[PDB]
Amino acid sequence: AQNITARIGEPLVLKCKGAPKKPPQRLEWKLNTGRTEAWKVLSPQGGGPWDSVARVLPNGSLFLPAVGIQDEGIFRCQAMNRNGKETKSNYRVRVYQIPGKPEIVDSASELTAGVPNKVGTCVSEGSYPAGTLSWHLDGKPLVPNEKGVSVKEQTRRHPETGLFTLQSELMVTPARGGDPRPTFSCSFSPGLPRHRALRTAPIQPRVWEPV
Amino acid sequence: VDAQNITARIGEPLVLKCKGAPKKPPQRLEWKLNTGRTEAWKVLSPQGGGPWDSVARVLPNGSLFLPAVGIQDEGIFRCQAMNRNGKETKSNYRVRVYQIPGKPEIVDSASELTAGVPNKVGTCVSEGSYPAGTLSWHLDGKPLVPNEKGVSVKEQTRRHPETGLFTLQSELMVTPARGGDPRPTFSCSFSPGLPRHRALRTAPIQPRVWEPVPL
DNA sequence: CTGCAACGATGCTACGAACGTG
DNA sequence: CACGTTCGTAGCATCGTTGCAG
Repeated sequence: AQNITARIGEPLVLKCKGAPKKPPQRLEWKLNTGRTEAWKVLSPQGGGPWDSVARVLPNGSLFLPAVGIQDEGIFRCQAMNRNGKETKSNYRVRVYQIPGKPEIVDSASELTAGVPNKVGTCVSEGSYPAGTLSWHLDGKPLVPNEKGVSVKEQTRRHPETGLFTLQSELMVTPARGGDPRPTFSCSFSPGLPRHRALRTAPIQPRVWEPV
Repeated sequence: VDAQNITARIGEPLVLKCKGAPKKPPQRLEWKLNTGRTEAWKVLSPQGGGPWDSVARVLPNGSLFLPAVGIQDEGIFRCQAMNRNGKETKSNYRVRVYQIPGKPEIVDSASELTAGVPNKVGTCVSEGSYPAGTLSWHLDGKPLVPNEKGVSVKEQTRRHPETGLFTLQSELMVTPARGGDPRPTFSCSFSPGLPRHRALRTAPIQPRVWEPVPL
């Protein structure tokens, strides 16, 4: 199966392989997507609510005016050149939606060495698939469980759209003697490596001194 | 024109981009196109709703969509969208199309022809070509130019009134120079307007050149 | 059995959109 | 607010493969 990808809201056109470009042709589009109760077979004329979702073109190609999470699925076209010539096209469909730029909330202006502080919560909105969130300090990324470094993360799918919202709250115990003017950022690393990662603006709180 | 050029094969779907438009509805944009089907200027909307919904329908993402092209679809296509706000963007498209005829055929081809005089060598025929395109003769693989040394071509173009397509015929006759190649090779080559594609050649003919009985 | 042709697949380049900077 | 740079996306071209005919 040939792997495929496109942006939600975008049109989609699947080429039927080995099939007459002009009608009438003998061919079958059978697919299973989030819009299907089972394998669904759409005909040359097609019919039903499916004409508003995915339709067969006079040239034998299947088409979707707007693709959505609901459409991730399997698409197979078994077609008849003339008779009995037969070739079968096979596609595997992943989709995606680029979320709004990441934001740190509840970020710290000041913080104190030797113990934990709330650095902030990096928050992404409107992503599919969900993807990952990471943090970095002055150019380099950070890992939990190492030298008092932890994370409280979560993911939530907006009911209407089906997209995702990821929260990541950063917390660290600053070494005493370190960088008093440190810069932190968060980055959204998408599930499908379609685009490069997106990074929040930095935060440069001031490390202060206990007694 | 500010119009960019687009060229498509007949029968295939085309999709035109609306520059700087909302990717999801609701969107404000309206297409304008004067072509074969449009009486003058047809304006199309994201809602569509006319008889054009089975022909030209604006997609949810703003682009213009044609299920399969046809000759009548040749013309200019423009869009006006508003990037909110109030940013506003344009598109100018010239769209032409084409069809490719079957491999040209030869007919009425001389069994053998004789020198020192004109001869009916035959006729090339190409059907289903668009735009019209042309038929060029080649002797041995080298061009044959009319008006020059007994070389003549009786030519026509017949447009199928229904398919709006072209049936082509080119009849070549030649006066061979006495004492020429006794087994010369003719071919015929159809060519279209742009490098929209390559050239199609007819299976050659290798007639026998017989000399005139002495007087 | 061999050659030629057509179709499909991949790679490349150019055009447009976005993002950041001054 | 504008200009300029970069990423992303889309189209054209190239090459290889498979099919078909001689």
